[PDB]
Amino acid sequence: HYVDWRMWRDVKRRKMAYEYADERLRINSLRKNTILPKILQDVADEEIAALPRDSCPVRIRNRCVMTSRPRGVKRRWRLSRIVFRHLADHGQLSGIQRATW
Amino acid sequence: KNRAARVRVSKGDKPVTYEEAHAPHYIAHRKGWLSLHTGNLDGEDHAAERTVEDVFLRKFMWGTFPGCLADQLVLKRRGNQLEICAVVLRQLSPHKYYFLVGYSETLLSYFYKCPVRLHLQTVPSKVVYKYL
Amino acid sequence: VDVPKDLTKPVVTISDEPDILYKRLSVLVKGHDKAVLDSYEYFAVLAAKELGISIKVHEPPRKIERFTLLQSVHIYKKHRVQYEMRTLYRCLELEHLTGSTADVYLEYIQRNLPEGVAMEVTKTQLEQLPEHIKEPIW
Amino acid sequence: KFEEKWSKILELLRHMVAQKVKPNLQTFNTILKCLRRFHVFARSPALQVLREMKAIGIEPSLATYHHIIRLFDQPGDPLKRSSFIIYDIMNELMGKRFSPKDPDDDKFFQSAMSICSSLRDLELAYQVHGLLKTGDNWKFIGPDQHRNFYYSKFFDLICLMEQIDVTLKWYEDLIPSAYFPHSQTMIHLLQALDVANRLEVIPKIWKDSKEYGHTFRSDLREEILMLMA
Amino acid sequence: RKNIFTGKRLNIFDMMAVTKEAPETDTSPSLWDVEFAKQLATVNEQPLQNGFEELIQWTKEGKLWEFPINNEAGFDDDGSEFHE
Ligand SMILES: [Mg+2]
Ligand SMILES: [Mg+2]
Repeated sequence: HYVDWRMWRDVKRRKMAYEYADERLRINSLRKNTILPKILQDVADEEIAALPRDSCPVRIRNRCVMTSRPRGVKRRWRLSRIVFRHLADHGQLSGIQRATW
Repeated sequence: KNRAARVRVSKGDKPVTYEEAHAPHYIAHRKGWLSLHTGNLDGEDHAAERTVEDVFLRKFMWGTFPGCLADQLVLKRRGNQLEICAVVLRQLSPHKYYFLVGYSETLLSYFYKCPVRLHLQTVPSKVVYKYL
Repeated sequence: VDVPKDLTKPVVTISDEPDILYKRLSVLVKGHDKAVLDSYEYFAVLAAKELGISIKVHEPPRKIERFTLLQSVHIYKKHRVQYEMRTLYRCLELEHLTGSTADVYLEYIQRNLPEGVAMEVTKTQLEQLPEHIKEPIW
Repeated sequence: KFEEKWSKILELLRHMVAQKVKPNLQTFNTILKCLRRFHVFARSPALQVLREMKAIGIEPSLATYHHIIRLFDQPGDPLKRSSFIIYDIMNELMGKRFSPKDPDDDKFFQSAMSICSSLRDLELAYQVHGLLKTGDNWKFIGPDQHRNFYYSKFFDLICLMEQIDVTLKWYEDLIPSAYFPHSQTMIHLLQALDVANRLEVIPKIWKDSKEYGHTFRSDLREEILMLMA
Repeated sequence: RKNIFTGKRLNIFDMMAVTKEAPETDTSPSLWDVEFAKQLATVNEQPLQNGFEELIQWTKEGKLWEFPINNEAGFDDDGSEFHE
């Protein structure tokens, strides 16, 4: 019942990224330093590279939560410019108004 | 030409309410906001969550009181209280209004985990501000 | 004629523990509507005078956040719509009040906080030196 | 017969003392609630149960006096006994805040006000309503059916025994804030205006009658027209 | 001219030396005791009379926030100390 299949794929990416966040964090700490031996860091590189692709947080996309628009989104409200304006122009967004100066 | 939230001129037979008769550039000048909360103030959080809740409450009430709403809802938040002020018509019997009030307040309280109240003001007919 | 004869008053117990001393309470309210802050100021100030609290008021400079959005759903880049959010402030500064007086006043004005108005209350408490610091060990 | 039942009960109570079992409030409330059948035969025995509570240390609740009120409130002439029983019960309960102890505590005020109307004693009705207004005692008035019965008897007694200037103050304080009146209460109010020679208020009582759902009451419209004409 | 509280008594029972000096704190809540406690909550059951009583009721039930506002209300991180 999500807007489209692309939103459903991002929902699953956010879920899998949340489940592997602690593991990826711990493995990454082994790689992000010059203290541990290279032999141990090379093994950590292979370990984090073997985790599922959809656990990587860079693949998450901030889509409009009502229309799934992938661009033109305002992060504070998580709405696309078109949907945001529709609500703002009907006076349904508390404290938001047209700007003239 | 601009279109957003503008009821366009007609033959003089279209009744419009005060809210519908004002374009977006009159917000904060001649008309207030339909929802009041602290989410959009500087340094405040959770504006996104308050927005989704408002959009749902407006659709819920529209379909829960079908053909009864005579104007847009006014949503107010104080602390963790949620007040819903609606202007309805005088066509449904009072018994059905009391049923729907008790039903909607209870259902929304369990859905959003907060005390919800619904205040109804009845009017004999849709208040007309002008005929466009 | 139909008036209550005797009223049960809420029980206020005097404890044996000493009370907190607040040097200052800085109540900063934020809102979108200046008139609402004016009414709230009048209410909060009148409430403080009746309870015997010394209070001052001033208005920090407002903040206006503006941003721009495209006007058309498609192309027409050189045509935008600009929006803003206005945050107006009012600062109530209360001085020399105990912890019990601060709990009553804050509860009274926080419950009556109008919709669309947030509050940030900064409390400056007075404390004595810890006993370990009053002298060096050696 | 009563003597046979009263002999068995006194045997259980003596058994309860042989087994080292202490009676509670419900032990004496059940006795008083079960003696309601015998009425006159159980009037003096019932008062022995009350004095038995006070001595032992059990404090009578609102239900204890409700059962004594209903026991003495038998159809007949209440002036012989029911007079001094309610007068002594109110001197004991005067200025007391009550707590819920027995399931039948929410039936006293309905019973106490029912006798005040039978005795036609307005000073006693003010003491009953005064006790209902001290502290949180107003929550013992009972469900809606009991609340309407309490105010119907209370206001109908005001219209009868109270001055019309004070009657119209209670009329504004109680209706509709406290309860909605029965069509017979509007007729008792008109009969009070007639006795007071204040008929300029009749048009107001008709306006209020319609606002209380008595627009199509035959007995009411005939009463109003007869007084005016 | 005789008060009702003066006269004969049953004399079957005896004055409690003192009320139960030590209670049964760990008494089990049998179905008979849990149901009799609900019959005592019904004798004081009345509809809310004004807006203050609705706020008082919601506060006792836990629906309404307690004032003055404490942003940490209901959240103690397992009673941990700062040195942990
Ligand atoms: Mg990206
Ligand atoms: Mg243009």
